[PDB]
Amino acid sequence: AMITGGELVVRTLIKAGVEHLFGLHGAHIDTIFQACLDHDVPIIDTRHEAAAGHAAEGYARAGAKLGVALVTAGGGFTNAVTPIANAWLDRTPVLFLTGSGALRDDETNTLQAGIDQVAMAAPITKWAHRVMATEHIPRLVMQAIRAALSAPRGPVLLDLPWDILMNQIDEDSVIIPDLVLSAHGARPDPADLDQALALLRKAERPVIVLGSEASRTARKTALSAFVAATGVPVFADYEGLSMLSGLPDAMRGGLVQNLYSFAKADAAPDLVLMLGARFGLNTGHGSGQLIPHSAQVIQVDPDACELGRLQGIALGIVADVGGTIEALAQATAQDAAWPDRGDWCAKVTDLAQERYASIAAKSSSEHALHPFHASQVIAKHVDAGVTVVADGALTYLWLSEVMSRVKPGGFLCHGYLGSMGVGFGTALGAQVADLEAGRRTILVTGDGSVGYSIGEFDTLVRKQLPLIVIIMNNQSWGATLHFQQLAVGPNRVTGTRLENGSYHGVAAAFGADGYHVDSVESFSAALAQALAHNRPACINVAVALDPIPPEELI
Amino acid sequence: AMITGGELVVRTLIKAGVEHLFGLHGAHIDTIFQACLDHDVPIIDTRHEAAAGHAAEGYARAGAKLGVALVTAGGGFTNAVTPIANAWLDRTPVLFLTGSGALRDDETNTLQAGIDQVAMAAPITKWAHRVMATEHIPRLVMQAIRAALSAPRGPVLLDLPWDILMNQIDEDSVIIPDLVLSAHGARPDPADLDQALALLRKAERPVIVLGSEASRTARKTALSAFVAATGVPVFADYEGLSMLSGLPDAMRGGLVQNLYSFAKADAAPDLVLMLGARFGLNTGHGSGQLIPHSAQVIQVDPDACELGRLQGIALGIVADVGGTIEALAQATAQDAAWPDRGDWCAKVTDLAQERYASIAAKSSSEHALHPFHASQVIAKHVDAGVTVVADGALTYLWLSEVMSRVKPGGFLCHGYLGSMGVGFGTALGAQVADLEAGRRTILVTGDGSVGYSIGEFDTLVRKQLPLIVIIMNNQSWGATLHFQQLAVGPNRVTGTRLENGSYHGVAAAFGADGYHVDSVESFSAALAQALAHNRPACINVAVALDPIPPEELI
Amino acid sequence: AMITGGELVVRTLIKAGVEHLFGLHGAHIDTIFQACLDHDVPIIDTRHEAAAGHAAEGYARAGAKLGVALVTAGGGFTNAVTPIANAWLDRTPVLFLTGSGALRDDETNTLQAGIDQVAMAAPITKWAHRVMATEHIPRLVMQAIRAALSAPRGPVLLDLPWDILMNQIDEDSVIIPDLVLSAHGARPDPADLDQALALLRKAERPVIVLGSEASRTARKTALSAFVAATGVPVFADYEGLSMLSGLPDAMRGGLVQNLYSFAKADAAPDLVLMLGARFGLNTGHGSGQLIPHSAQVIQVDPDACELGRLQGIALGIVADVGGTIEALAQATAQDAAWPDRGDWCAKVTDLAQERYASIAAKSSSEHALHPFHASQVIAKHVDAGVTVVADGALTYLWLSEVMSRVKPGGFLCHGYLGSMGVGFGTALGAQVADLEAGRRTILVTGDGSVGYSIGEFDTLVRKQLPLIVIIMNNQSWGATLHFQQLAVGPNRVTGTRLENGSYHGVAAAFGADGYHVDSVESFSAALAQALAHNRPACINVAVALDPIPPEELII
Ligand SMILES: Cc1ncc(C[n+]2csc(CCOP(=O)(O)OP(=O)(O)O)c2C)c(N)n1
Ligand SMILES: Cc1ncc(C[n+]2csc(CCOP(=O)(O)OP(=O)(O)O)c2C)c(N)n1
Ligand SMILES: Cc1ncc(C[n+]2csc(CCOP(=O)(O)OP(=O)(O)O)c2C)c(N)n1
Repeated sequence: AMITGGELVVRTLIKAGVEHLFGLHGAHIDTIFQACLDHDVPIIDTRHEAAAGHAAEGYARAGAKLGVALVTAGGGFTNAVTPIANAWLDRTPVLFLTGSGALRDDETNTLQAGIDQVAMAAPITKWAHRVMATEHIPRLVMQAIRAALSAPRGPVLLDLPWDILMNQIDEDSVIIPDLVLSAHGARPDPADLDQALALLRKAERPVIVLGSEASRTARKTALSAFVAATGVPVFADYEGLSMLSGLPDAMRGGLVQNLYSFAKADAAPDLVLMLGARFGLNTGHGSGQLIPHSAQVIQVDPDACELGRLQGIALGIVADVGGTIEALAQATAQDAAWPDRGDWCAKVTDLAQERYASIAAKSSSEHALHPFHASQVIAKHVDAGVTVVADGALTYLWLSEVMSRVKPGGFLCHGYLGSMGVGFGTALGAQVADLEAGRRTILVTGDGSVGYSIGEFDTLVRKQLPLIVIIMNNQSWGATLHFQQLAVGPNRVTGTRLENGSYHGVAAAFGADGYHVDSVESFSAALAQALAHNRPACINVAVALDPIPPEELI
Repeated sequence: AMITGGELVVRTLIKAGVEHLFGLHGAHIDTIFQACLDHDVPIIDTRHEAAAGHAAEGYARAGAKLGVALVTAGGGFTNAVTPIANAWLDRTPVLFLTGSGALRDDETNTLQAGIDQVAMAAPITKWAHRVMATEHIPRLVMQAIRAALSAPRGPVLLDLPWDILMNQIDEDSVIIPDLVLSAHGARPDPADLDQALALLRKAERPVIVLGSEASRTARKTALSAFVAATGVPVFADYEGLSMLSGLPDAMRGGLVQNLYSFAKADAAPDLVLMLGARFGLNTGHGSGQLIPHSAQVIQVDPDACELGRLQGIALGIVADVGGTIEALAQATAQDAAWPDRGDWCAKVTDLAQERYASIAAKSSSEHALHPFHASQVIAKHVDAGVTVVADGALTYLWLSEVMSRVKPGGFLCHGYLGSMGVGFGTALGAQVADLEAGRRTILVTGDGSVGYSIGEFDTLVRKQLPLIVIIMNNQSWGATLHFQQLAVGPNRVTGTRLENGSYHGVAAAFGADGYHVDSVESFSAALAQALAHNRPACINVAVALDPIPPEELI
Repeated sequence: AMITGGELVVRTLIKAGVEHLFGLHGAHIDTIFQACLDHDVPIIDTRHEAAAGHAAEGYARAGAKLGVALVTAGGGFTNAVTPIANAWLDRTPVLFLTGSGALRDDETNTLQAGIDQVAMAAPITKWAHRVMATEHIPRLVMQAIRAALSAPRGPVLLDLPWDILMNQIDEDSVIIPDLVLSAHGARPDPADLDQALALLRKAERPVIVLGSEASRTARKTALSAFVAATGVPVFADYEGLSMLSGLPDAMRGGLVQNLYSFAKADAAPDLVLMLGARFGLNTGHGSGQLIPHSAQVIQVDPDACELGRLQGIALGIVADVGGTIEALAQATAQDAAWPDRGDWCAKVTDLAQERYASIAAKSSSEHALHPFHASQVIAKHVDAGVTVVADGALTYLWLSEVMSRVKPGGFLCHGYLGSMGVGFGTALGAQVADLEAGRRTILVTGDGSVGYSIGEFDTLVRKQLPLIVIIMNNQSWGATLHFQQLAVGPNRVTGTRLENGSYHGVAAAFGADGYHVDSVESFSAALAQALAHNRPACINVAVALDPIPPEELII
């Protein structure tokens, strides 16, 4: 009945409800591997701690739950920092467990010791802390979990010294707490809710914009009730998109980028209800290009700093986005009637169709496969049964154009960090989450980005994870090459070409199914075949580089 | 119409509703002084930045509003770090504005430059940031204010480089935003509130315990309604104490320390509703000595990490404490009649009286004025018209014993930092806030502690702030001297005696009224006279050192 | 005559003498790419910022010069953190140039912004700083270089906001400073030098142990003179090893690990002169197993905190190691003849031979190629014309056993960070530095470790860098699997097997020459052929997992 600190870690994780970890082995953290082995808790071990970190993010994002990453001292930790930073800006709930030097061997210039891992993580975590006593493990693990899961969600680092984990203590001398933290988020004051609803009622052209916090709490039933009662069209940033999948067509505004053309059509929203969507990269900053300067804005966010960050707002509410959605659905259920918004919804629909049609008209695959056409081939397969993860740059910009009319089970794109290459790990973790949900994961990445984590084909094969990796291959770091041509000059391309390498050949050498395609017909065939089998796959798609996606042209 | 960065700062503060600043002049921040002069906004300039920072804290705490501290580059900032740390652990909303080296003169080994002020403040602030452009000033000032005022309240550092402040910009090119942040805090989900009230109704011996977040939002009307509807007795840590002042005697449990004697009297609460009271120093940590292990605990806090930090809880709600109190009042205004709690309330009263009488029985001023007797002299004058600020150590431990019986308008004691000396600046700021409240501030401090900021008698006189400073003088750093005697040995006193100096003489040399007293009669007379006139005063009170306050043992 | 901040960066690097950068493109740093293009300064662009950072390290280490890494905002920077940490612990002079968010767009929740990159680098750099004005670029780049190159060498982070780099200023409005920093480091006070030499003279069994700072300054001629005058045997940690390559065999003690068997031989050194070798992982910590507790220790290091960190010393000197070697050479060029130390040098030689022979006697390739035998195949090709880079774990522990008797041009192994995977980028950078020297780079890595940076086969092919990557393949994360079996139990292997994948196939799919081998004969043939051509290669070597290397046995 003596147990290790690592055993305490795992017992606390199990009690919290954790069922998977992502990681890479080291002696420093072996006690956690041994405890997981004993308790039949899978640790999905990758070929790089970065991929493990991103997998924990992908698992969290796809499954709307806590992701758990597990890395060893020193380079284990430093290899996980891009995931930490990505989860930080994305508001993704990930518990990063890292080993560190033994406290008893402090300042001995020893193996993997001497990196101030807590200091390195401090700027990019909700909380980061080094455990000082084995007996503290359960309470501090649970504290870390509460930090990560609470609004706004985000990453936490718990640093566990080798001696602290190896230490044995009497199991009856320490209690393993429950996770006692309400599942229901805090909601607005009724006066604020009444004011928001009065504004929503009076608007001529109201819209809702969902952000990541909407996705984390995933109150889709309540969202549907609210949206059905009010008839208000709903848009979302990338992270919020999959929250629109259960909504009636007339109310699906799609990606918030679609608001761009509304002003020119004399149709700019006069009221915007932002639910966890920040003023920033995905919402046009303070430009007024998507969220009009002439609109009254009601913003709901758990972080007061965000409220009107870049633009004057009418009503700033600090509350949980999920809780607020519940409250709005509760309020509008008591309502006899809401203004008819058929005409406005139709306008929203028509404007989306006009964008899509315009792109379709301009796109030609006469000489090489057009990125828009390649994106459409994927779109035909996207529904509730699929999670789409997007990496690259031009690649996701083109892909985004087909994403609003489909209803993905999940959609995981770059956030503010825009870190090329994070998608592979992200998609691998998403696929683990998706297994329980009966979903198939498709990664859509660029030829540049896939190189970051290309070893993970080995992991797919060892773990029999049926991730489909589609590489949009334009023989370049594409968006950066576009930048050079457009911002500097046509003869100023340097350091951005990638005219080498058979990626499907690399996949095949790792035991995954490899395909190379270069047309709508060949791509359609390959994708259909890949989807028909429960096997990991790489589809290398030769695509044109020259086309400029609308988001880039903007 | 060209205006300075400093003018932008002050326009934004005014628009936010700021009416006072505390600080100490430097050239680096002169543009802010000049703008305040133009706009008739007082800056209360102290003799030490630490006193200024603590004054901003006291103003925030006594006034339930934002405090603003203003300090210059380098030593101005480093002199403010004890206030920042105190505000951090006390959850006190203070905006610290600091000057810093000019960006254009970066890395020139120049005057007051080269201190990474934001890095130093990062571990002890909700947000710390250095402004990069004059045009960003209004949006970042307002962002900082939203960070400080949001639940849980806390300090923010906004660092304003000299060139950023001196730069002039067209006033028409930058908008000064409003403070658009709901005054109403987020509330619990009704399911959680229902469960909490169901538990409260079934309990045989329920208690409520208030913490600092309750004092920050000051929802007194709602608290009264809730308490009258349920008949449940209410306790508080030091920071929540003044929130009990408007309650009927039967439901005033007073300081949470009074729960100590309940288990031995077979009267331990079976339910504890913690409203912003954390598990920690003031609540008995996880010992169960105040919050029984056998009790079911409902905990409400804006920080999920705090929920069941040191002890298992039954229900953990993340919400604003003020919003929650409003929600509870609203719910209990509409539900059935609540069970009578007269007998339990009388038990609470009797146990408090038994404690007070026991101390009274033991306390003798035969040979020297006893600290309990001195405390009673003060208590005679405490009501809504008074703010009591407490510093020293033995001094506040004795004072705490008389505080539950009285109903102070404000009570500001040490929090977790326990930093001797913070009281003087705190009380000076409190007196400023108390002007518009029609309150008189009394600082009760130790002879050791008063030395930290003794030059502030000058500030009281220059600004005509009628603070009464009562020095409980036991010619020692008292609690520390007791530590040496009790934990080490009677012959082991070293570095703790202070058998020198006429504090009243020091005050008089700064132009404040000085008194030296040594008995109940002489002390009563001096305090009565000091209270009769709106003049700053120092009352140097000779008190016994040997008596051990109940809390010291515990 | 208006030029960008990025042009100022590049003009300053050029004036300092930088001839290569390693990096990965981003728009945030394009102005630096464009300026390098104009000036014909190569940027070796990799498939991961980590590989670019490790390449800059390898270039610095192999080249004994400044390495420069160039990365974009946000994820560009965060992907470079492992290189920064590695350089930090290894005392390697690398200037990490990173983009960051524009100052004018501060706090706008925009692309790649919002990471406090300086705060993240602070605990693992000599200096980290974000540039506040375009006019400050030349003086702060040069200041950064002076920080990296000064003793003890280490990594510096210079963070260059996008607007600061794109901003254009009059090229004549700012001076580009020269690099004015003495090449000759500070030396000991003569009293301290005299005391050290008096102890060295009186000692019965003196040894010298070199550390990384000896490699950075590479005072080979002075070292040769000093060692010839005194006849004292010289050992080194991994990073100091190539500094022994120009010494006579008699005075080459080799890797400091060899000191382990000396006490049982009644031959423990009575004096140890530590020249930038710290007390720590490579020197036996404070255990006295290599540096005896009974020895008088003279320690010379540019960081006073290192001096007797873990063990009492007799004389603690803060000075540059190169400057100290020059001082020692100067002193011993004008003093009395030194005691003959032939018998002691012979004992050193005998004990090394006993270790090697013992390993050889125990090693069998009957059923699978033994790691010691695979290591011997490599050693046959190691001389001044070769840089050996070592990664993996059991892989380098075995490799270490053959490295003392050969004289490598370069030897770059794991330092204190022990970060599996850093070797590929390191070797790629080393191969760039080795070009001008006519040296060939060989990476000896594990099947586990190679996976970290395997996309760099692409870079080798795109840049025609003839790096030979040797994968010691035991189908596992080997040392960690041994840990599980030895420290936990034979039935407790979890998360450590890697029984999948054709690494030579991966290399081939990137266009590199691939070989798969499983015997002394096959491996010898593949290596000979790969060395005969100036082509990148991958040699996948099937080796046994079960053998325990002496360094693990000791542990
Ligand atoms: C970690 C990281 N490194 C560099 C960049 C700079 N960058 C932006 S887009 C881009 C090109 C991505 O190329 P690819 O993955 O092939 O997608 P494509 O644009 O060609 O579709 C690069 C290198 C970045 N955003 N993140
Ligand atoms: C800034 C700071 N310095 C030192 C201490 C240690 N300390 C705790 S109690 C105490 C004695 C305070 O003496 P006094 O203010 O005269 O109050 P007394 O206990 O005598 O009533 C000291 C020095 C502290 N808590 N904070
Ligand atoms: C970045 C990093 N991750 C994990 C570890 C833990 N670790 C130590 S040795 C080892 C095995 C290395 O395997 P391989 O590269 O194949 O070399 P081998 O020991 O099998 O020769 C691992 C994973 C580490 N030291 N660094």
